[PDB]
Amino acid sequence: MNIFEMLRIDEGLRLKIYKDTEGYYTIGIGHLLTKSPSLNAAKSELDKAIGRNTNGVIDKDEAEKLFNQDVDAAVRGILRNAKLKPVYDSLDAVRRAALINMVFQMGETGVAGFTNSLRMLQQKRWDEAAVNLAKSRWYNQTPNRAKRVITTFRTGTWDAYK
Ligand SMILES: [Cl-]
Ligand SMILES: [Cl-]
Repeated sequence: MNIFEMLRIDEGLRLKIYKDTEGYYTIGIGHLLTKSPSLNAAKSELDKAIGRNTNGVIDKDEAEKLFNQDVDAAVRGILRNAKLKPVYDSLDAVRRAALINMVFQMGETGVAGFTNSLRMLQQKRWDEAAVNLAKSRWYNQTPNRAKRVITTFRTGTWDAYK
């Protein structure tokens, strides 16, 4: 298992614009298009992102290309973030995947806001961090996905995904 396979399990793959769990216009592998309510603003962003007139639909390769950029952007965002970088540096390879996952889903800013949990992760207090991470809107909104990520942080194994 690796970060790509993990996020592909968590986000799925859709070749037509869809709305995410929060109601936003998305396409491919969790690629957020816009927070605007307009399908047109969504189609425009999509065409901008792909470099072609898509009429809201893309092929698998296009989906995967966006996905590669997003994972890359995620990792680089973590490494440029003064609050996140130290956490990441401290972690083993599996747990690093868990943090990248959170950042892909909720952006750097959002994760950077989990002050207490980040400190607990840094100190390698697994059980405590797992309990703290569960007291969040995130967990209440996407309980199944949150549980998988959290289990990954607690255990440091890919069990939740097997
Ligand atoms: Cl883009
Ligand atoms: Cl969920």
